[PDB]
Amino acid sequence: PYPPLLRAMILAERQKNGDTSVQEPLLNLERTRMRPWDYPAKQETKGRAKGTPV
Amino acid sequence: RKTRHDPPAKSKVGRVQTPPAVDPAEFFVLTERYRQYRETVRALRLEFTLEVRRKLHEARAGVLAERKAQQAIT
Amino acid sequence: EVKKPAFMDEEVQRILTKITGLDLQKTFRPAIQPLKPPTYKLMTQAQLEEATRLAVEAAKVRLKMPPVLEERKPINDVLAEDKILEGTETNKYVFTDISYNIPHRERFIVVREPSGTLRKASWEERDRVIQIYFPKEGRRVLPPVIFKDENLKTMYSQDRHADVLNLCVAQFEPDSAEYIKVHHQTYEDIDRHGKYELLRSTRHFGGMAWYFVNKKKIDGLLIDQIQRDLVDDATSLVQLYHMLHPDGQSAQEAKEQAAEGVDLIKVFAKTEAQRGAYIELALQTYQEIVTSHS
Amino acid sequence: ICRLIGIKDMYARVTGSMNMLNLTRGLFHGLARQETHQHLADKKGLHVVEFREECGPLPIVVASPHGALSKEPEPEPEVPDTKLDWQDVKAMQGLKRSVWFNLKRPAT
Amino acid sequence: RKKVRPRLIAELARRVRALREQRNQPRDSQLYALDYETLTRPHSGRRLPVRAW
Amino acid sequence: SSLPVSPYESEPWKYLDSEEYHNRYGSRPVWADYRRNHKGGVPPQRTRKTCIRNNKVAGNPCPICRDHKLHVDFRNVKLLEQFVCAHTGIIFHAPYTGVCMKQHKKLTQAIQKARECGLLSYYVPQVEPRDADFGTVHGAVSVTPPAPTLLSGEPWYPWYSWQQPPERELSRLRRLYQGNLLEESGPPPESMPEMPT
Amino acid sequence: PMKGRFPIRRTLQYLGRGDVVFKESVKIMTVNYNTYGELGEGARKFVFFNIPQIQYKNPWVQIMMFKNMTPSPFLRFYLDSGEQVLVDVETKSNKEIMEHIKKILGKKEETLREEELEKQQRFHPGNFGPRKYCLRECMCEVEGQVPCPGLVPLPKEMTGKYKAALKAST
Amino acid sequence: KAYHGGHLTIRLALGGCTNRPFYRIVAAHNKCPRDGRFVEQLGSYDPLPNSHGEKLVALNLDRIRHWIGCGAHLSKPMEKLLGLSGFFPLHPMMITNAERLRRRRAREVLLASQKAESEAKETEAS
RNA sequence: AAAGGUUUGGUCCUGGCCUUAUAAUUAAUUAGAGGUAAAAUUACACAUGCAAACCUCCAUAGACCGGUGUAAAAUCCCUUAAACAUU
Ligand code: FES
Ligand SMILES: [K+]
Ligand SMILES: [K+]
Ligand SMILES: [Mg+2]
Ligand SMILES: [Mg+2]
Ligand SMILES: [Mg+2]
Ligand SMILES: [Mg+2]
Ligand SMILES: [Zn+2]
Repeated sequence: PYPPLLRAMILAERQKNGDTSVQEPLLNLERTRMRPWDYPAKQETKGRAKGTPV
Repeated sequence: RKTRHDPPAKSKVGRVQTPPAVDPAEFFVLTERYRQYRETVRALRLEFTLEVRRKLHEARAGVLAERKAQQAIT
Repeated sequence: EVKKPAFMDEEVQRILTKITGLDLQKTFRPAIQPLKPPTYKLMTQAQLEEATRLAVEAAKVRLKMPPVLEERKPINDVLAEDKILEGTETNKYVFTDISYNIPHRERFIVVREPSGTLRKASWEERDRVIQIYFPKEGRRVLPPVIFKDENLKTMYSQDRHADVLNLCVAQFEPDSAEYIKVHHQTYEDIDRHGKYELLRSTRHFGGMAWYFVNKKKIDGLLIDQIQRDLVDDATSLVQLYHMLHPDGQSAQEAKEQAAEGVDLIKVFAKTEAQRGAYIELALQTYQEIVTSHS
Repeated sequence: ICRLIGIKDMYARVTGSMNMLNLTRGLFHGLARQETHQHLADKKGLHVVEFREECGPLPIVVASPHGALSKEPEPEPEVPDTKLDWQDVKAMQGLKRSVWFNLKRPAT
Repeated sequence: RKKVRPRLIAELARRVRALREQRNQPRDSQLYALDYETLTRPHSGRRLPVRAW
Repeated sequence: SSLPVSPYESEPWKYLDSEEYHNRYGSRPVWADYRRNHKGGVPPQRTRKTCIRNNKVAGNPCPICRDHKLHVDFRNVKLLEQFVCAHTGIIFHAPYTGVCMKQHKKLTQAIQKARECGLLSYYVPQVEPRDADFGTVHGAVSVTPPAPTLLSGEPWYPWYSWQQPPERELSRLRRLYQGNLLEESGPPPESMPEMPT
Repeated sequence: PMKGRFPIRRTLQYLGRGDVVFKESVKIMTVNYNTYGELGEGARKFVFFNIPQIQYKNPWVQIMMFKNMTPSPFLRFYLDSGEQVLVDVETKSNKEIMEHIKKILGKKEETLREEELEKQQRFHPGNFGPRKYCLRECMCEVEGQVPCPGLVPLPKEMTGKYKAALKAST
Repeated sequence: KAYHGGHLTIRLALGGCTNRPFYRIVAAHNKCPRDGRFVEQLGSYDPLPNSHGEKLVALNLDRIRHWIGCGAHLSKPMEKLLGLSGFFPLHPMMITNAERLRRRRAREVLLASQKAESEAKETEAS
């Protein structure tokens, strides 16, 4: 579902625009699914430490 | 705030990390809440990204945009 | 079903505008405000009449009547009830969408209560916060104290009814209970003391006559219009009373006798007038004076 | 002098020499040679109308010609050739005024 | 304008410093060497976190 | 230490109608015949802070302070009107009438209070209604269809509630953080426990 | 006395009376007029009275005026496309010249109103900030909200000084 | 200053006086000072209850949606405000913190009952 | 500026200086407390302490915040192009 306020704003726009329906607005999570935090990252684009000794 | 070239304090050399203790039941419940919360917020950020680009194209090359351009030339 | 006439119906606005009248001296009475040195123009009789015509055009827009609406219905809608947040907050949060290009009656103003319920803001809350973020010249965030019954009575003694109503239009919304309460109280005081002249040539006369017609108490306004020799206006008021009450005995009597002009007022006196005996006496006296003198 | 005359509301500025006699002679010379509205209506034959911002667009007739009202409108130039004082205009041009201008003073 | 003048020393310094970096690049054996007694990297003195000990 | 006591303290408006007032002031304002003593031709832009300090009066008492029977009260409208411009309805600044700053602030509050209660008249401009359209059929001011979770009584999102972790996953964390663990917590109370008092 | 003839021409109100706002295409307006003659009188008044108003509303347009180069006065506009609009202003009053150029190359009233509204889109009455940009600096100014501690002292229980003392006492 | 690196963020800028805080919701480059240069003001937050007992939040939901669509990050306090409003889901720590508070009051109530029971033992002793 | 004082034996003109208003700093004399804002001789030299970390190693951050007005007529506004140590 959509957040409570953001769902009400969607249903209000429908009625204002003349669209009459009782369908529940739904968010689609397939396009934006998150990898695990420990997933291997891109080593090629990672930084390397400098060569100045402390 | 210090710069990278500043010398480190001598009262904090002994400093070592003290990692927080972990409650297993609450840590797991919290880890799942962050995963599901961030997926919902990513779905909403994408919808907002599309409304921005839809509005931009309507202004740039919408019906009303095209008519006014030709109306001026005529 | 024959539609009930409305306040904004072109026919009602015509009758209400006529009975209201116009007086360029009252409509454009000098405002007690910071003054500037006047300007002067040399004008012919043609130019002067043109300027008076524009003045009458502006006096029409100045006399535009404010809306007469029914009392709004309380907003009691609960968007959500998130009980996990119960006891985590002590004061209510009020969230207001302040996007510039939204009509104010279509804005979402929600309240997160301490219990966790997310609900829509009430009418009192909606008007207060809209003043805080879209401040309107004339309106105050908190209701003024002049609208208290004792304070209003003071204004009435000073014959400042047009101000009480001009204040009620700057502060309250037309459909609010406070707006209706103040207006119905001002109109009622004008009736009891026969102070109908105070609101003539003002934008508040139409609403006052509307209120009397709907409440079936036009007797006083007719007696006063007749005594001021405004008998064309009195007939138009009886036409408005026969228009909003078609099935009334008076309206059916005028159809039977096809009454017109002064006949309409005589019909009203016999049939539906609360104080018909006086309407005939005042109407008779007007006819006697008109006939005797001319 | 204005109190003796009866004038209650006016602005005046004096420049050049501050000779008291020239100011008294100059004041009475100018105040006694002014044109009333009734005179202006007779000279030009037209109505004299007044427009106050606190009365809106309402035209106020302050003087009407004594004899015959004319029918030729007074010529209204597109750009007047009036001779303007830099002091008067300077204010309306947005130029900062002196620290001494429009100070709070006791009622006169 | 035209009173802004070149900065030869600044240009020379930038280039010269770059050359030293290319030639004196450290190696994985040196950057990631570790002292197991103290669990601290000698090249930089970085002490590893506690959860990795 | 004995300031005079006015007989009109209870009813201040009475003084301005008494014969004593007429003889002293006539039909002119009470500040008409007052002049401030100052060096130079341009006076200071503020008047003296106060004319009365600890029952002592200053050298040239201001119009209000010099007359003790004059009372600055919101009900004493006739006195308050003298300090408001009849033509523009603006309250005069203190240098205009020569009142001290203490009494000027006191007068301004009385004038504003009289206007709020309707005792003192002022010009009310005519303003149009706030909204061009007065419809109340938008969802914002109307009833939104209740969400499915709201009717059943469930939380809006399932993760709002406490879901007991699987037993295997709790052990996986006990191995990962072995040696730095806390007492395991069960399901939280269903409601907020009533605060002990 | 302000110097020069018709000193009203050197007032901001007069300069703001101009109504000819050129379209974005207009880049240059060359004015060819004659200083002596009878059929070029309106052109001379247009240079005297109107050219200042035109430049005031169109600061980026190059107005260059040429004198006694041709038998008749004319206006030639150069557009960004490369088009050249020649106008003949002989025997034409200065007012007629202004109205003609407004019609052919002047923006309409509707277009200008839209730009004015668009210009102010980012000013919000609710926004708080300095007086230069916003109506109210702080929410303390709003009626019903907690007033500024400088103007009105806060209750003791709402002050960090008081709360810190209690924590020490506990 | 001439910043190099960073991203746009929506955060709370602290205003007001001492003991009287007031916030401006703003969109600003993250490296700018808290109360310094910003890009757009997106609302305001008054955290002190007013005469009516209401903490007042103003959200420009049209511009907020615009800047979240362009990559604007959110500060943690702003995510909590968007969650309470209903525009975003409740933040994970808003839920966890409320659970911790429930568990902490449950102990206090139990201790009071035990103390009353201990006091009851004192009553039994008389 | 709504102006005033001041050349002469006197009058008038010209013309400067000064006064009356407003503020900042320092100083003399004087003073109870409370709320608030501000804090400022010097780009002269500095004892001492602190101001940048985080974190299952890698990385990231310490390029910000904060400070001063050194230099330079140095700038403003605008156009074009490309990037970023970014999202
Ligand atoms: S300026 Fe608003 S709290 Fe002080
Ligand atoms: K002098
Ligand atoms: K001192
Ligand atoms: Mg990692
Ligand atoms: Mg000192
Ligand atoms: Mg800084
Ligand atoms: Mg320098
Ligand atoms: Zn006094």
